[PDB]
Amino acid sequence: ADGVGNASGNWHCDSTWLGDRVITTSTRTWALPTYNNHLYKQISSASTGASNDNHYFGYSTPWGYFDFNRFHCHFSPRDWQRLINNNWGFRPKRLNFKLFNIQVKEVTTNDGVTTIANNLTSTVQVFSDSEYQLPYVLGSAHQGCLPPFPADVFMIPQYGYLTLNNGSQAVGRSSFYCLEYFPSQMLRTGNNFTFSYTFEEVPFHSSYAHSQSLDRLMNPLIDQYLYYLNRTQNQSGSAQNKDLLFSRGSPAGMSVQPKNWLPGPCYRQQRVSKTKTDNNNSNFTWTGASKYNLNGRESIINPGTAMASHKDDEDKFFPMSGVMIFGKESAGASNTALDNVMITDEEEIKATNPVATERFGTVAVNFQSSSTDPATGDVHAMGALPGMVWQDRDVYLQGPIWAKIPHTDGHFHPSPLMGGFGLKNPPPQILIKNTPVPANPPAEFSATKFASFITQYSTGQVSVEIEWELQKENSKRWNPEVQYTSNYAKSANVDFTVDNNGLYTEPRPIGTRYLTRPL
Amino acid sequence: ADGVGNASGNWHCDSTWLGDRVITTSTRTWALPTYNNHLYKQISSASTGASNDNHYFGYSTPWGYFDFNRFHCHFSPRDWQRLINNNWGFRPKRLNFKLFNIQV
Amino acid sequence: ADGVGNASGNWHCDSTWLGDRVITTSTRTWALPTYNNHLYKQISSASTGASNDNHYFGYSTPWGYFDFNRFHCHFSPRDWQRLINNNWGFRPKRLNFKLFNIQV
Amino acid sequence: ADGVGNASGNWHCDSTWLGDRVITTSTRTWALPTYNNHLYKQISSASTGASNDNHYFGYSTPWGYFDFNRFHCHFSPRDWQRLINNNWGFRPKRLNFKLFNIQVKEVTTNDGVTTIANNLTSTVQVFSDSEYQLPYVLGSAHQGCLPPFPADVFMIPQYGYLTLNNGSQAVGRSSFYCLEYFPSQMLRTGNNFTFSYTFEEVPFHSSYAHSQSLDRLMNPLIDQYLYYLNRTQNQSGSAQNKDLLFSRGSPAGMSVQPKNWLPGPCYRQQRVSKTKTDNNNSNFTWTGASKYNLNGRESIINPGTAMASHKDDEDKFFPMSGVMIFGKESAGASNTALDNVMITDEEEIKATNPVATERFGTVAVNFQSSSTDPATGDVHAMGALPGMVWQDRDVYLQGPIWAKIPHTDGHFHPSPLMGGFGLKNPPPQILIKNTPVPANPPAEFSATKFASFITQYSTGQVSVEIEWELQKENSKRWNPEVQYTSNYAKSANVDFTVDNNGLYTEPRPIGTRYLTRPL
Repeated sequence: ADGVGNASGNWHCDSTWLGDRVITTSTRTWALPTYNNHLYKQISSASTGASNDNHYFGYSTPWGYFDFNRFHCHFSPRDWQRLINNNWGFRPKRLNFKLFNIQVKEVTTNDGVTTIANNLTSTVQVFSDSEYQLPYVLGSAHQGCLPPFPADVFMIPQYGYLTLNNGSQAVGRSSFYCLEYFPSQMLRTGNNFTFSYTFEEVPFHSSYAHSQSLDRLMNPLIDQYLYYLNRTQNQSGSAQNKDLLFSRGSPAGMSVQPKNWLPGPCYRQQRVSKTKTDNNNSNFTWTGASKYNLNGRESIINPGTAMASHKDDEDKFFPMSGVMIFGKESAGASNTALDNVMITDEEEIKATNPVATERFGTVAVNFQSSSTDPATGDVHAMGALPGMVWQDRDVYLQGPIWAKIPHTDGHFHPSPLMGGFGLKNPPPQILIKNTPVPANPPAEFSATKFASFITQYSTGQVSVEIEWELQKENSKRWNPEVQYTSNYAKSANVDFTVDNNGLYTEPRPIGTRYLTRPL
Repeated sequence: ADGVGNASGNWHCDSTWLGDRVITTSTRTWALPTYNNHLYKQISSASTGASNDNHYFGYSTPWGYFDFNRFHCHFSPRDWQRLINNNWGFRPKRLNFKLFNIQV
Repeated sequence: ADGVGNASGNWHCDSTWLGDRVITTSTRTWALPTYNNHLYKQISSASTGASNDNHYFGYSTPWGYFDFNRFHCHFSPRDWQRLINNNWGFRPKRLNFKLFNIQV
Repeated sequence: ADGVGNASGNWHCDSTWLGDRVITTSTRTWALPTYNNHLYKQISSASTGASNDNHYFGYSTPWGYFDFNRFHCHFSPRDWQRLINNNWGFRPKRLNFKLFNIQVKEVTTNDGVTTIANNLTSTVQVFSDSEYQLPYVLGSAHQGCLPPFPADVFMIPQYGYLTLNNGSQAVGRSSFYCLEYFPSQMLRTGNNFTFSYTFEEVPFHSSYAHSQSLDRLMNPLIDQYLYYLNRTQNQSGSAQNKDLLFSRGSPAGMSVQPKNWLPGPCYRQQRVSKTKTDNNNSNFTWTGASKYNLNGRESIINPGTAMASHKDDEDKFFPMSGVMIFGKESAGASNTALDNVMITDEEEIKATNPVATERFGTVAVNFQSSSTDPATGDVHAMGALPGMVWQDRDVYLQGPIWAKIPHTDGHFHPSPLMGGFGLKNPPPQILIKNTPVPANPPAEFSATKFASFITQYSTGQVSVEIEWELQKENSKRWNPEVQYTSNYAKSANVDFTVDNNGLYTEPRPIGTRYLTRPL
């Protein structure tokens, strides 16, 4: 508790590298409006003309929420470079969150003159949902996270959620949540808020590419002792006669050579070229999409199973729904051109992972015999097989960090498909609201609910501190690695900087996979 | 006692079920007008044309009062469901009341 | 060990709800015939005209066996209601089995 | 635990008078059949042609139950005489119950030859319902109690109960109870059963009559200092003129004299003569009955409010539904003659209690004036008024002892209307059943329930021990009391004895009220 004239916190944006730990700290200044005029609202797809696939039922809330779940909320571009060039992995360890220097301001409008003044006795309400009792809205990759650039002031997003829906209607099993029915701390201008959080144990994200591929793991100099069936008919000179001929795995035959392992799972997606003229002329984004069917309602699979974006020298192709796509600062919200988006490239994992736009392989579909020819078929979707190995999708400086693992009877490899760390108990949602301040009530009692309030909003600073654990690179590789680097040549701007108007931009996505490891 | 810039209380709305006890807590925000221009007034049914059965004599007061005496002031609908489906009875035991974050 | 005239056990059918535990107890009366005239028998699908999908080979035994593996062996309908309306989950913990009051 | 050849208990029938306590002990021999072929059955008034007032829904049970709730189960006639001649009151204190010397017998029938043999390995099941979790069937005055005469062997009655009914149907709120879903002790022929019980604190039953009446409590020699309005018109000689004249209460005026107390509550019932020729010619037992209306279903009030059976020298009249009526041993079940029943007489309580067949009194029904005459009306039913005093109904040697007070939000003077001690926690129901013994099962498994059992039944001895507390008579009365006595004159039989065929009979009801007390 502080008075009116004492600051309740200090600005801390820093990055500290010690041993196998790096600690990031970021401070931003925020602004919180009143949402929904202090009301909870039933929201629905009703009377929107929505397709069956787009129906929803839910509620909008008066509350806002803090979202720091993206990597540029924490690492600067230089810091991200230090991470990805020097480290085979990393994971989050613990978390510290602070709200301070609260200012609540009332807004008065007379004629066209808006006047803003301090309201020193008003409060804001803050609580974290530590027991995960609310619908968890983080991890859907929503905008409204802390800005990448520390000098930018950001608006706090409005909290809302969805429940079970049949069309645009609800079901008796649908849940409604009042956030005023949790406890929350109330803060005047001298108060501050804090809590800490510990990440559970998670695997290090793999920041590296394999320097080998699954099908190349053999000694190139040595034969095997295993035999395979090489030929079902002998050549002779006269005519082809049925025969059974066997060869042992040799270096000339690496493709037919027996192996211990299989590539990872595959769900095939449509291939689309970054050159317009190569693609079919039609709108196939929905009709040609890889989709799943849930309760008679289709949803595009995206980004889907972790798969290589393209094979060698096909770089102009990308999976239609299968890659993370970031917008530039010049991108519009809908139907923006290719030059305004940044399409990530998952190419590093083609060592262990199927290419996203190709079949997993071929299977025998029949019994051959002297009468009937052997037939095969393509496998476009392949589930887990014993012996499969795969890499998870890479993360990105502007991509998400964690997702909440759904609470369910069963999981298979619960790594979030957009990338990052799947968490049973993720960092909790932090909810904030301006406390309603009634206007002058009438002189005689009325039992009707107050609709009349003093217009106000709030602003302050927020700090997030995350400790990260690093996995060091042990390699015996003789030759130099690939590194992320900035271009040394001259240019009009510097990457990851403001322009002459003050606009901070991010030139490109930066993944984590540069250093290499044997497979 | 707090200053101008310090909150004097926190929002608490909760329901805790422990053993044979349930504890309800509810927080609301209120607004208090000035009543009667700070005056006490004799009030009556006089000159109302009231029937004999409706006559009254009394006073209106400048004061307001807090009334929490209804069950939905305390139990949410879900909480009320937990009570009535699982229990043969219940009674109130103790009470705690707080006013805070005053703004005039 | 008891004599001819002493009961070797008491009837216990009950359900006890304590905290996060519920303990079910069920007592039934059973009858055991002699099976197969005390013989083991090779049994097979042979000479049954069975389809290939229905073939089998095995043995029938003179023995009987106790099977309590169903939920109504334990929970009454009311008890099942208490479970499913109030609880997000449940699992079995430990088991106790008794045979008594044998009459041949 | 005993073997086959050892008795598990001894015969105890005794009465011990010590100080202010009397302890009764009674042993009887019982026989328990198999009921319902080991089945629970839904029972209903459906297809009985029942009137709406007689509909019911319920269940019959395989179990039997022990009922000792009558006074002759405990007191001999001589013991009852000692109680009622010497004591102003008494109440039950504690209870001891024992089952022992169990014999289970199997019955085999071939041709017309029934053969009975011991089954030494069979059991009976016994439990008391201590937590009152079953519908409490005691206290409805059912037959099947221990016989009055210790040498009589009695059959155990079958347990059954009713639940909510709409007509002959049930309601989703109706309860079904399986008695096998309680724990119970299983008893072979060497086993025995016991438990003890403590009565709660209850008032002494009042065994006495008042030697005064409410309206006679004044000093007959002395005037009052209070005045009453004696006359509203003066006599003069010429004509009656309006006047207000006041007199003070005197001994000549005891009826108009101010008093502190009122007689007890009244619900009037129809008067019927023990001489046929006096009564109206019609069947008025239902149409002229005092009845209550519960859920659109009528029930005769009986015996109803405690009231005097008749006034002075009207002894030939009795309340139609308002007295306890016992049958003689020669009585049939339905439409038996007056000579086969014994009608109790509640006459002793006319000191404080209204006569059952008369109005409670008169009330002013209007405003009198010079124009309109004062009018009154009769009060045939009067609820509790402040200042009322009353006596409860008397008990009887062959009448009931206790009833269970219904578990409800409210009560008014919860004394059972048939007489005796109202108990929140009465002596528990004691339930007994022969354990089913399957016959030979088939040689191949069937999942169908066994319908085939060895026919058997059981027999044994039961002991009940009750300690009673006595309230001694303190009277200063000079002249001799009324006492219960046997007639000294010769006769063909002795009262309360067996006849030459061995049939024990009870010549008459014996109440408790002989000694007197001032009011």
